Amino acid sequence: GSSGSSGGCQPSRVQAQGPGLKEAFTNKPNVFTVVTRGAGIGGLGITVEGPSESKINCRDNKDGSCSAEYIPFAPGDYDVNITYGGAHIPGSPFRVPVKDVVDPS
Repeated sequence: GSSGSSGGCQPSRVQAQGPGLKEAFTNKPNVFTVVTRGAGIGGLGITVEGPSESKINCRDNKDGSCSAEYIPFAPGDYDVNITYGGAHIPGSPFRVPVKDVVDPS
C-alpha cells in the first residue's frame, strides 16, 4: 500500500506490560505501559471486552510510549484487545482477572 517513509508496520515490535495486563479490579484505574519504539507509524487501537463495558481513555506521552487506562464495572475475565494500524500484536487479547473490591451486603 501507500509507501512513503515506511513500507509496512511491525505489530510484532510492540510490547505491552503493566498491572492493567497482569491484574485489575472493578471500578479501579488500570493502566499499562505500551512500548512502540520501532513498530512503525500508524494508528493504534486499544479496546477492552468483558462482562461489562470498561471506560477506556487513551493518553499521549511526550517521551516515547503510549498509555492506556481502563476501568471495568463488573468482575470477570476480560480480554484487552490491541492492534497497531491494522494488525494484532503478539500477546493480545491479554486476559486479566478482574476481581471485586468488595461485595454488597
